[PDB]
Amino acid sequence: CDDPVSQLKCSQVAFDLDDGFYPFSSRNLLSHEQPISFVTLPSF
Amino acid sequence: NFRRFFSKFNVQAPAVVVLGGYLPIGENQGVNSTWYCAGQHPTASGVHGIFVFEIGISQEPFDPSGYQLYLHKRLRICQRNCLFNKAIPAHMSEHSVVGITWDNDRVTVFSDKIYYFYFKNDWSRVATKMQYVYEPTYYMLNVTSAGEDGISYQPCTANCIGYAANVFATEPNGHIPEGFSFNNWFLLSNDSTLVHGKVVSNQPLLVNCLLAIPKIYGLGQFFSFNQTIDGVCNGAAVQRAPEALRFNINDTSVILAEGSIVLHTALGTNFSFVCSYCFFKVDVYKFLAVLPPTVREIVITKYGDVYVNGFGYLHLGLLDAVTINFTGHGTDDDVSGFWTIASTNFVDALIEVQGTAIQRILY
Amino acid sequence: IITLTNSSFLAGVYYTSDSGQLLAFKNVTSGAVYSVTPCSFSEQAAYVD
Amino acid sequence: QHNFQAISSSIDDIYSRLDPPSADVQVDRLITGRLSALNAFVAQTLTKYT
Ligand SMILES: *[C@@H]1O[C@H](CO)[C@@H](O[C@@H]2O[C@H](CO)[C@@H](O[C@@H]3O[C@H](CO[C@H]4O[C@H](CO)[C@@H](O)[C@H](O[C@H]5O[C@H](CO)[C@@H](O)[C@H](O)[C@@H]5O)[C@@H]4O)[C@@H](O)[C@H](O[C@H]4O[C@H](CO)[C@@H](O)[C@H](O)[C@@H]4O[C@H]4O[C@H](CO)[C@@H](O)[C@H](O)[C@@H]4O)[C@@H]3O)[C@H](O)[C@H]2NC(C)=O)[C@H](O)[C@H]1NC(C)=O
Ligand SMILES: *[C@@H]1O[C@H](CO[C@@H]2O[C@@H](C)[C@@H](O)[C@@H](O)[C@@H]2O)[C@@H](O[C@@H]2O[C@H](CO)[C@@H](O[C@@H]3O[C@H](CO)[C@@H](O)[C@H](O)[C@@H]3O)[C@H](O)[C@H]2NC(C)=O)[C@H](O)[C@H]1NC(C)=O
Ligand SMILES: *[C@@H]1O[C@H](CO)[C@@H](O[C@@H]2O[C@H](CO)[C@@H](O[C@@H]3O[C@H](CO)[C@@H](O)[C@H](O)[C@@H]3O)[C@H](O)[C@H]2NC(C)=O)[C@H](O)[C@H]1NC(C)=O
Ligand SMILES: *[C@@H]1O[C@H](CO)[C@@H](O[C@@H]2O[C@H](CO)[C@@H](O[C@@H]3O[C@H](CO)[C@@H](O)[C@H](O)[C@@H]3O)[C@H](O)[C@H]2NC(C)=O)[C@H](O)[C@H]1NC(C)=O
Ligand SMILES: *[C@@H]1O[C@H](CO)[C@@H](O[C@@H]2O[C@H](CO)[C@@H](O[C@@H]3O[C@H](CO)[C@@H](O)[C@H](O)[C@@H]3O)[C@H](O)[C@H]2NC(C)=O)[C@H](O)[C@H]1NC(C)=O
Ligand SMILES: *[C@@H]1O[C@H](CO)[C@@H](O[C@@H]2O[C@H](CO)[C@@H](O)[C@H](O)[C@H]2NC(C)=O)[C@H](O)[C@H]1NC(C)=O
Ligand SMILES: *[C@@H]1O[C@H](CO[C@@H]2O[C@@H](C)[C@@H](O)[C@@H](O)[C@@H]2O)[C@@H](O)[C@H](O)[C@H]1NC(C)=O
Repeated sequence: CDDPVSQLKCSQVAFDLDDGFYPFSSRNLLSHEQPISFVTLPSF
Repeated sequence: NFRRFFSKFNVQAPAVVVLGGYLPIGENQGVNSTWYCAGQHPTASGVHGIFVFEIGISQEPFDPSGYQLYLHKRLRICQRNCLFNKAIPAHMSEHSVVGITWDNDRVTVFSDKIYYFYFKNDWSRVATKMQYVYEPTYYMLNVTSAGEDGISYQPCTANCIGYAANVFATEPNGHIPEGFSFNNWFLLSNDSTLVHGKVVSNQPLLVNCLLAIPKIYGLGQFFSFNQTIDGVCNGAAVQRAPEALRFNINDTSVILAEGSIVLHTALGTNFSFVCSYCFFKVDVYKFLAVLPPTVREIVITKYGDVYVNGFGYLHLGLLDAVTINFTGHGTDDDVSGFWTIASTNFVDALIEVQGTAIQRILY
Repeated sequence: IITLTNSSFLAGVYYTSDSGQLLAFKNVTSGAVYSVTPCSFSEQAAYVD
Repeated sequence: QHNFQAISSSIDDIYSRLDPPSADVQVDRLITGRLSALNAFVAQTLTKYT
């Protein structure tokens, strides 16, 4: 499960898939390293 | 001619608007007139404004401890004890109009700008040497071009107060009439503001009394959460105590004065509105909010709950009364209607919003 | 993803749809609103042969 | 909107409030709830299609 076609096959559980439209998730960033964002109201 | 006079009320060219307050009554329409073209030295009482050489304005008891006014052509506002004793330019076009109005400890002047002053006084007595006004009057401006041209002013009856889009004639049962714009009647929330949808919410939209106060005039008033609010009701009044009272204004400069909003709790503690970033001075300081660049609505309700622009910034103990001190407007776009105060009671209402503003309501 | 957006919502401090999900929030100090979007979006793969 | 008897309907909120072991139990409540709500939607569309 590395190839996007193989990723789709591993999304289901089957070595072959029927012709059709299969839901898919847009390829997110491979390296997460996600910055942290924090927003709250000003305090006294 | 009043083309120049109403152009001092800075209004956009293609906009038709409604004027309210102690304006010049006029020389020929209605009864009005009383234009003292000659130096007859008229003597009338109960006057709340004058328009246009000698002018003397004083309290009816003529208190030596009260400040009287004397304008001659120099100006002296003095008791025996002088506050202002100086000279002021007095040059104008023959068609230019200069007036002074006093009410609710406030003074408005029309010397090339809509000047506003706070001055505790009682100025019904007047002698002069050109007309008087005792009661508020109303005009319409069919402005079509900037400057003097295209203003096309006319006088009108009180019904024109319903022409302004930010005020309405309250129905006898307290319901807001259908078709109201709800231009700045944000739905109240302590949390996220709905963008688009419909909510059945308990909101203070059951209005008991609406005060359409002209923009050029401030307001110094005492409202109580146990008596019906005073003032001229715009529509059908409801003799009910306010559960909430909702202040709809144009610009933030009305509130920036210290002590503009004073909240009195059942304990008797006073919260004074302070800005520098708005706090409530307790007499300690309680932080209210970093005030948004455009304050359009302040709704204050008993149960200790103050909202700015429809957000739950601060919650307090059960209030019982409020005192105001609103300070006119910026004198750069006024009297395009009125800034209003609505006494309201909470009600379960179906509210539809798109964008962020109410568009239609159903009790 | 937080992107500065070009609307001018005057009321509230942050905004949610009728389903209670955060859509945008306002920077109170500046009055600018920022929209919040998912990091990834759904897609449909056409799988033939 | 519905938190199906979980701590909250925001799944990232659950993982912040709870430790990973108990969070898995809590998020599984809404996974079951959303899956059943998703199955109900499908079951009624297939009825429309028929
Ligand atoms: C942001 O947060 C703030 C703070 O959290 C919220 O402020 C809240 O605002 C709501 C109104 O929107 C307040 O609800 C009101 O509470 C009143 C308190 O009354 C007290 O005395 C009565 C005596 O009867 C007690 O019953 C109350 O105790 C509770 O009683 C029952 C028990 O379940 C509850 O259901 C009540 O809600 C009370 O909480 C209190 O001790 C309350 O009187 C008032 O009730 C009126 O409205 C309801 C409909 O909601 C009517 O059914 C009821 O009959 C009342 O209407 C009558 O009111 C007077 C009473 O004499 C009559 O003379 C009238 O003619 C009329 O018939 C209402 O429930 C709430 O208290 C308040 N919270 C705090 C902490 O102060 C903000 O809402 C929130 N922002 C938003 C957008 O929600
Ligand atoms: C408020 O002002 C608008 C704008 O027009 C301005 O004010 C008028 C009183 C005139 O002084 C105009 O010279 C000035 O630009 C008024 O709209 C215009 O009204 C006039 C008459 O009041 C219209 O002229 C007539 O209109 C009728 C019906 O439309 C025609 O059948 C006639 O043939 C003739 O054209 C004019 O069309 C109309 N529109 C424009 C662009 O001028 C408006 O009436 C006035 N009053 C109110 C209450 O809004
Ligand atoms: C309602 O609002 C008015 C307008 O703000 C309040 O009057 C203001 O009162 C303050 C307090 O004294 C005045 O400040 C003083 O100004 C003089 C200059 O005249 C200065 O020498 C003093 O050191 C002090 O700073 C302020 O000038 C005055 N406003 C005006 C326009 O004169 C009034 O007190 C408020 N009433 C209530 C009940 O809150
Ligand atoms: C008070 O209400 C008025 C309208 O009811 C608004 O203020 C005024 O709004 C007009 C319309 O924008 C401004 O006039 C024009 O602005 C445009 C902006 O592009 C400019 O190109 C024109 O030359 C003309 O100036 C007017 O300046 C403005 N008045 C001000 C800023 O004092 C507004 O809703 C309220 N005013 C404030 C200050 O919140
Ligand atoms: C929300 O809006 C506010 C208001 O604009 C933002 O605050 C602003 O933050 C920047 C960066 O911190 C400030 O820039 C200044 O640069 C000088 C140059 O060296 C530096 O000396 C200052 O210390 C400061 O960094 C800017 O002045 C400030 N605006 C203010 C104070 O009005 C804020 O970043 C925005 N975003 C949030 C709160 O997430
Ligand atoms: C809190 O404010 C109230 C006003 O509601 C003050 O009580 C009034 O103060 C004025 C001051 O000139 C008196 O003339 C009134 O007689 C007082 N009573 C009423 C019912 O208006 C009160 O003194 C203030 N207290 C504090 C600690 O600031
Ligand atoms: C508060 O009001 C109580 C009820 O009396 C009426 O209340 C409202 C509905 C108005 O109609 C008001 O004019 C009436 O007096 C009184 O019993 C109570 O004494 C009042 N308390 C205070 C401190 O004013």
